[PDB]
Amino acid sequence: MIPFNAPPVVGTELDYMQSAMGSGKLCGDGGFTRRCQQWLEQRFGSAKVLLTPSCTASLEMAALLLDIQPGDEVIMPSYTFVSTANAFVLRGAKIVFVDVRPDTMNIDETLIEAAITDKTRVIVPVHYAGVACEMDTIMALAKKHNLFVVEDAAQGVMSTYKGRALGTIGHIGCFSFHETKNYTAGGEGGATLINDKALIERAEIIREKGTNWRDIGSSYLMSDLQAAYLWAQLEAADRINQQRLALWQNYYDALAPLAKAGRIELPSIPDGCVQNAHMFYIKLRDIDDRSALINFLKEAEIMAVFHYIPLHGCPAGEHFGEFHGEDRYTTKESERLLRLPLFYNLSPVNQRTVIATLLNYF
Amino acid sequence: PFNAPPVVGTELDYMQSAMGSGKLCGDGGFTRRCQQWLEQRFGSAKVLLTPSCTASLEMAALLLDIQPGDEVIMPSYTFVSTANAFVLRGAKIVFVDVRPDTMNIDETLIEAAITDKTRVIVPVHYAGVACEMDTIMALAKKHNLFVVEDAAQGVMSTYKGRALGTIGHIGCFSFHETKNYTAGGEGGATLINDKALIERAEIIREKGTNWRDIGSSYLMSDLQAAYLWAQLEAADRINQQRLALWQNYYDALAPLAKAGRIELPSIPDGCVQNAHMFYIKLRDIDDRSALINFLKEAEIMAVFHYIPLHGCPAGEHFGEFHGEDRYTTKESERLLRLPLFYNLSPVNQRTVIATLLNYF
Repeated sequence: MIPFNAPPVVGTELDYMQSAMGSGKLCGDGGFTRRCQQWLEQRFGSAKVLLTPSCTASLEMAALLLDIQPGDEVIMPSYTFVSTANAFVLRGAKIVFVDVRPDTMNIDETLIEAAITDKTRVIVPVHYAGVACEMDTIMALAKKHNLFVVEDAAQGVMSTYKGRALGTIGHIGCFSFHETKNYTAGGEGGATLINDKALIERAEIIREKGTNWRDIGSSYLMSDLQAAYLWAQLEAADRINQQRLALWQNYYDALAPLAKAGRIELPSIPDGCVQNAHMFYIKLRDIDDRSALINFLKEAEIMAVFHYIPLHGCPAGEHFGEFHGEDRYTTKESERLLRLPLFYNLSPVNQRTVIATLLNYF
Repeated sequence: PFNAPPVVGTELDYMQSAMGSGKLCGDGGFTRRCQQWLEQRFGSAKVLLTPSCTASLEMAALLLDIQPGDEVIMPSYTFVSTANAFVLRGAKIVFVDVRPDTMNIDETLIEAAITDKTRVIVPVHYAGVACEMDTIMALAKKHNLFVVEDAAQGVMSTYKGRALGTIGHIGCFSFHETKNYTAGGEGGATLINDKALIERAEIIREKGTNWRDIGSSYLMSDLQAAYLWAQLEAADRINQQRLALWQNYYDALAPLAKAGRIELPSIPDGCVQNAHMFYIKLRDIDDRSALINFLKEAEIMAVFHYIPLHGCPAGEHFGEFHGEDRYTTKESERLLRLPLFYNLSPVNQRTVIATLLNYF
């Protein structure tokens, strides 16, 4: 069967992992760890980058870094991963959900200010599908109300917004290194980006409980074995990105006649935003047309899957959070979004099979 | 070298297997296998692997629904994560002095610190040596307290037949390179012995339904699991070899211990260790630092252990020491950990002993 995703295989991961084993150091904060850190810092322009076991932990570290007390309201979309909210709820924060914009499925930068209260301190924007949000409106809103901006660029690796890299535009940035991402770091991984220099000294403390105790913290240490796996794929960062971009536009150029026919809808990439081709989604009227395609693709041995059940609709989202405004584009558009098979090791032969099955359905 | 990460020689073979499967993320193939291995071998109801023991400790505090104000009893002579994991839930830490023979929490000094706010007592198995669990379990049962086992060093070691980590409601394993089983450098394991705590355990490890409830990503990569699975395969071989090297230390350092010059580790009846470390107790902080500096001159790396948390600026802020600090501070400043690991050649072990006896 043709899966929806397969972990990035450069073919050099095995060689770099033997260097970590040969060095005799496999624990966190080792050699290849700091090398991946130096890589991300200079390439993206961030002041400091620390590697975590997961993007979830990075988000948890951020909520711990900004010193969140129970009662603090954090604004975020409900069309995101559960880790985005749970990381802040753990600190006692209440979540204020805001509807998304139907073109990019990102948080509407115009509806944010209405959700701001005296209890609000943090706003965490999610760069869905690698497509950056309107940062030149959000950062101004933060500046206007003295708020912190934590970027959830879990899918925004090798993505930029008007030049600047994602995870860099904001006080804190969070990268993901799961096997379902552009760079897998051995299956599990994450990265905390500390762009604000005034948050660095404490970030080092909470990274290793107390000054590597002085204060609370955790063990946000990713093994050096995983580091070597990541460093191997950062070496082919431009090769991986360009290949995924090639496979991405192949989907777009073949589904464009259907989009211009009004049958389906294609992803929108705003001016100034450069994606990384993390995923390719389409829109199918309702939830019955999407399922009809899902079952159709499954019959052709092709794996397709939707994305993100709205957090505000979940029973735990009704307890720790609240959807401000009108649920206009969040729930509806989520039930029609379908993700197509897209990964680095995807052969062009199989992609033609997927596309042929799509056009066959329509 | 004080410690070198355990190398069986078959780690590479099992990692290629994980890579060939096209799945390296958490809860993968080798993840289940490691969890199945630990459950049968030790007798645990449910074992879940974590990125670290610290994560497991935090997962434990989140599992028992620790609210701000709740008191947690533990020795101050423990790793920072043992206390830091509970403070994250807003708990207050109540430190209890140790017993000088095993450096474990004194089972007789615990009950004097129990209040109405006390909810969890977390014992720490030092050097793989078990705490007096029969007394501790009877304590908790009487005062309705949870027992979270911090067996970060007690893996493969037992207490009166029962493996450490399975004696109490929640246990915690560590898989660091400085431990007996490294799991690719980082790794941990939460042991859910209480069956009534199993259902909520799997939820908080994967946020919800596998949202539904608070939780985190306590998932460890299948790459590390593949590394760990190779280590658990040769569990007996590693254990016995480390136990062999441990006996060589005790046999040679016994005359000094009987002379009164130093003090060797004490192992209570019914307690079987796993030889995580061989500590000698000098006379003071000056005698220890003198040996450390002497061994360093002979290019031999020795090291002490963590400083009592109740003296640290965070411990006096987030916790309180109950009773008189009679042994914790003093014994900590005279304890010295000798070089000990699985790949320690017989040639280099004698060299250390030759340097030790030469100092005395």
